Amino acid sequence: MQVLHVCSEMFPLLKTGGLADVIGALPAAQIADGVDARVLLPAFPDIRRGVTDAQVVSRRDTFAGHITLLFGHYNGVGIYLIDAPHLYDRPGSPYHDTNLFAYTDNVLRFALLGWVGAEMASGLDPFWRPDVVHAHDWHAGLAPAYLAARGRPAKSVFTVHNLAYQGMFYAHHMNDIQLPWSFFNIHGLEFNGQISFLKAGLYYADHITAVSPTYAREITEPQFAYGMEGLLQQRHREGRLSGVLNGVDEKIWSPETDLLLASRYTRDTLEDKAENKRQLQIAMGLKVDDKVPLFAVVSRLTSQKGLDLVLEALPGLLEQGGQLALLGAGDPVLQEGFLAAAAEYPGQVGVQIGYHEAFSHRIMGGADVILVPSRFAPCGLTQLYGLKYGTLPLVRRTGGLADTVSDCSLENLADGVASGFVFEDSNAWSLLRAIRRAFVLWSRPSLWRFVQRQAMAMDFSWQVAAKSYRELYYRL
Ligand SMILES: OC[C@H]1O[C@H](O[C@H]2[C@H](O)[C@@H](O)[C@@H](O[C@H]3[C@H](O)[C@@H](O)[C@@H](O[C@H]4[C@H](O)[C@@H](O)[C@@H](O[C@H]5[C@H](O)[C@@H](O)[C@@H](O[C@H]6[C@H](O)[C@@H](O)[C@H](O)O[C@@H]6CO)O[C@@H]5CO)O[C@@H]4CO)O[C@@H]3CO)O[C@@H]2CO)[C@H](O)[C@@H](O)[C@@H]1O
Ligand SMILES: OC[C@H]1O[C@H](O[C@H]2[C@H](O)[C@@H](O)[C@@H](O[C@H]3[C@H](O)[C@@H](O)[C@@H](O[C@H]4[C@H](O)[C@@H](O)[C@@H](O[C@H]5[C@H](O)[C@@H](O)[C@@H](O)O[C@@H]5CO)O[C@@H]4CO)O[C@@H]3CO)O[C@@H]2CO)[C@H](O)[C@@H](O)[C@@H]1O
Ligand SMILES: OC[C@H]1O[C@H](O[C@H]2[C@H](O)[C@@H](O)[C@@H](O[C@H]3[C@H](O)[C@@H](O)[C@@H](O)O[C@@H]3CO)O[C@@H]2CO)[C@H](O)[C@@H](O)[C@@H]1O
Ligand SMILES: Nc1ncnc2c1ncn2[C@@H]1O[C@H](COP(=O)(O)OP(=O)(O)O)[C@@H](O)[C@H]1O
Ligand SMILES: OC[C@H]1O[C@H](O[C@H]2[C@H](O)[C@@H](O)[C@@H](O)O[C@@H]2CO)[C@H](O)[C@@H](O)[C@@H]1O
Ligand SMILES: O=S(=O)(O)C[C@H](O)CN1CCN(CCO)CC1
Ligand code: NA
Ligand code: NA
Repeated sequence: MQVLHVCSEMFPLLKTGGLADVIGALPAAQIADGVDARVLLPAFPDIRRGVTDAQVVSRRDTFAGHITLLFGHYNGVGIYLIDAPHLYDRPGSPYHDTNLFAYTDNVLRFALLGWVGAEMASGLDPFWRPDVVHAHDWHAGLAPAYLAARGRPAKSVFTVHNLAYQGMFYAHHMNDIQLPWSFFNIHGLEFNGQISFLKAGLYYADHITAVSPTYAREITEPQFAYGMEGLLQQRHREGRLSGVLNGVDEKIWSPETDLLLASRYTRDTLEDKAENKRQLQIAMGLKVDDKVPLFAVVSRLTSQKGLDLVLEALPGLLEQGGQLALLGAGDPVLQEGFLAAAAEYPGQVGVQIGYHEAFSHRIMGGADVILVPSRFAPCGLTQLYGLKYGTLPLVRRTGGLADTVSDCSLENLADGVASGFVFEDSNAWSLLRAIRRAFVLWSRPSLWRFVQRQAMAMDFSWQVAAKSYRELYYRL
C-alpha cells in the first residue's frame, strides 16, 4: 500500500501551526505500521534547505509554468519537492506576505500542488506511484479534483484540519487551472459563486476524514460548517466521513527527553518540573513564586482561539492570585491587547509576541495550566502537549478538546479519569468558573498531583492513528 501525502508544511522544515506537526510525524508512523508513505511539498526555501539528498525526478510544463520534481529524504521519510522558484521561492509564510496579505497568485500556487499530487498517480515518478493520494486542507483540495478529471487512477482521501479556511478564488480562474468547466457546479467545486479548494477536496475525495471524532460530527452542523454542512451530511450518510484523532510526536514533545528544557522530568518525578517554572518566571519577568499557579498560552492569535475571552477574564485570574505567560502571533488587536496587559501588570503578566519554537517548550515545561478556550478546535495539539507535560489544560468542550480532556468533576476524580478543566460556553464568565475550579484544585496539592499523573498517563500515538488510516485505505 503506497500513500502520498499532499500538503504545504512539515515540521521541522516549515511550520505555521499544528498541520506541520502532523505531516512531520504521521508518515513515519505509517511506515512502522506497514504503509509505504511519502510526502509531497512545494519547494519553499526552508524545505528545500532541509532536504540535502534531493535528486531530480522530472521536469514538466504546467498551467502554472515549469516544475522540477525533486525527491529526497527527511528523517527517514521520502519527500517530493515541487521546485518552481517563480511560485515558491519566497521567504516567510507559504500563504501570505509580510504585510499579512494572501499572495495574489495563491490560486496557481496551490492548484499546482494539487495537480502534481494527482499527476503522481499517473507515473510522474517512473519508479513509484501511490495507490492512495492523501490530501490535507484546502491547499491540496484540488488533488482529488484532478484525480476525478482523469478517471481516478488512484483513490483519494481528503482530511480537514480546519473547515474555516476555504480556499476561495473568483470563478474566472477556472480559466487558469486546467479543470473541466463543468466542475464549476454545486455538484463540484463551486461554492456560493466562487471556486473553493476546500469544497473541491470535500466533494471529489473517495473519503473524507477530520482530525478528531467529534469534529467529524460537528462539521455536519451549520455552526461549524459555515455553509458546507449539506455536503458533509450527505457524505456522512454515504459512509464517506470519519474522524481519526491526531497523535503527538514523542521525539519532540516529551518532558522525559526534552533537550530544550532546563530540567527533564517524568510522571513519577514531577518535583523536577519546578526548576522549569522558576526559569520561566525569570524569563518572562514574573515574580519568582512557587505558591502561585502559572497559566499559559501558546497560540496563533486568530478568532478561532477564544483569546479575547482570556483578555476579559484576566483581571479575575490576577485577582485570585494567578500569573499569566503568553506566547503568540496573529491579530494586532489581540497582540496590542496582551502587550497592554503585560505593561499594566508587570510581574504578573508576561507576554512575548511572535513565533518561538524553542520558547513554547520552555513554557509547556514550566507552566501549571495551559489555556485553550477555543471557539472551535478540529483537534488541538497544544492541549495534548499540556497533558504530556503535566501542564493541566483548561479547555472549552468542543471538537478535539472534547475528545481528549476530562474535567475534574466528582465522577472523573472518583473514577481516576480527571485530567484537566473544562468549560462549556464561549464567554468570560464560563471561562472564569473553570479558572476558579483550577484555583480550588490548586489548594489541594495532592489532588492536583493526582490529576497531573493522570494527564501524563494519557496516550496519543501516531502508530495507533496510522492503524486507522490503514484500515481506511484498504477499504477503498
Ligand atoms: O455539493 C453537493 C451537495 O450540495 C449541497 O450542500 C452544500 C453545497 O455543496 C455547497 O456548495 C453550498 O451550496 C450553495 C451553492 O454553492 C450556491 O451556488 C447555491 O446553490 C444553488 C445552485 O448553484 C443552483 O444550481 C441550484 O441548485 C440546484 C442543483 O443544481 C440541482 O442539481 C438540484 O440539486 C439538489 C438535489 O436534487 C438534492 O438531491 C441535493 O441533495 O440537493 C440539491 C439542492 O441543493 O437542486 C438544486 C436546488 O435547486 O440552486 C441552488 C440553491 O440556490 O446555494 C447553495 C446553498 O447555500 O451549500 C450546500 C448546503 O450546505 C446539498 O445540500 C447536498 O445535499 C449535496 O450533497
Ligand atoms: O544516473 C544513473 C541513473 O539515472 C536515472 O535514475 C534517476 C531517475 O531517473 C530519477 O527518477 C531519480 O530516481 C529516484 C526515483 O524517482 C525515486 O522514486 C526514488 O527511487 C527509490 C524507489 O522508488 C524505491 O522503490 C527504491 O528502489 C529500490 C527498489 O525497490 C529495489 O527493487 C532495488 O532496485 O533497489 C532500489 C534502490 O534501493 O529506492 C529508490 C531510491 O531511493 O529515488 C530515486 C533516486 O533518487 O533519480 C535517479 C538517479 O539520479 C536513470 O533513470 C537510471 O536508470 C540510471 O541508473
Ligand atoms: O499549521 C497551522 C494551520 O495552518 C494552516 O492554516 C493556514 C491557512 O490555510 C491560510 O489561509 C492562512 O490563513 C491566514 C491568512 O493567510 C491571513 O491572510 C489571515 O487571513 O489569517 C489567516 C488565518 O491564520 O494561514 C494559516 C497558517 O496558520 C492550516 O490550513 C490549518 O489547518 C493549520 O491548523
Ligand atoms: N507563537 C508560537 N510560537 C511557537 N509555537 C507556536 C506558536 N503558536 C502556535 N505554536 C505551535 O503550533 C502548533 C499549534 O497546533 P494546534 O494546537 O493543533 O493549533 P493550530 O493547528 O490550529 O495552530 C503547536 O505545536 C504550538 O506549540
Ligand atoms: O482571501 C482573500 C480573498 O481571496 C480571493 O481573492 C483572490 C482572487 O480570487 C484572485 O483572483 C486575486 O485577486 O487574489 C485574491 C487573493 O488571493 C477570494 O476570491 C476573495 O473572496 C477573498 O476575500
Ligand atoms: O473563527 S470564528 O469561529 O470565531 C469565526 C468564523 O470561523 C468565521 N469563519 C467562518 C468561515 N469564513 C467565511 C465567512 O462565513 C471565514 C471564517
Ligand atoms: Na483525520
Ligand atoms: Na495555534
